Amino acid sequence: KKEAEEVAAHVEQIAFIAKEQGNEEVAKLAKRLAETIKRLNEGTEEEVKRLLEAAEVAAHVLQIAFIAHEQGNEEVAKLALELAESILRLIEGTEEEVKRLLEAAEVAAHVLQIAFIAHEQGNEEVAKLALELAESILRLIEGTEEEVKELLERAEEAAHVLQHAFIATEQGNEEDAKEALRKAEEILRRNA
Amino acid sequence: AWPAWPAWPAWP
Repeated sequence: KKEAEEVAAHVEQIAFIAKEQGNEEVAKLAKRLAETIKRLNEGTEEEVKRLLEAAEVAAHVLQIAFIAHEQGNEEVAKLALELAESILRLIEGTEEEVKRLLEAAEVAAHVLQIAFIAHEQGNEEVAKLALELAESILRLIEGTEEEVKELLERAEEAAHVLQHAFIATEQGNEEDAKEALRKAEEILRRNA
Repeated sequence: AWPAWPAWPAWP
């Protein structure tokens, strides 16, 4: 139960920094997340820890939204705000679907960070693919398909291929990066 | 397993 205290302290520090910078959306979301961590301090131990991991993911998403808003592009910022809202909405206790949607949400947060880093480095094709994939994962998590498990597995595979392309671009190997981008685009487009 | 994700940003 001591991890919850650390997570709440970090979330409140994020809220303080957001209030200092003037990001009211991130401040409101951090306050909501702190209240959610408060109201979930006691309960079943097997689920409290998973909800704390979800709260850690949400705090990282808030950090990503904050740095995206501070350092320019608002696409990543708005997508991360929506992702944090989705995480806070699903935390409210639909376990059989939340245990599956939380992995997809964390993958979406990773893809958002990928898009932000790639845009800050001029690799705008990876950033476009990452934004498209993050939109796909967000619409799948918020959607009521209930066939979402297979589509989310497909999207996570595409996200890992995109991560491979990102690492290739960071290392300087464009020949494999373009092929990985093509493969990820094919995997994502196979969802229609 | 999969290649590791980029690390989370620095805590504000």
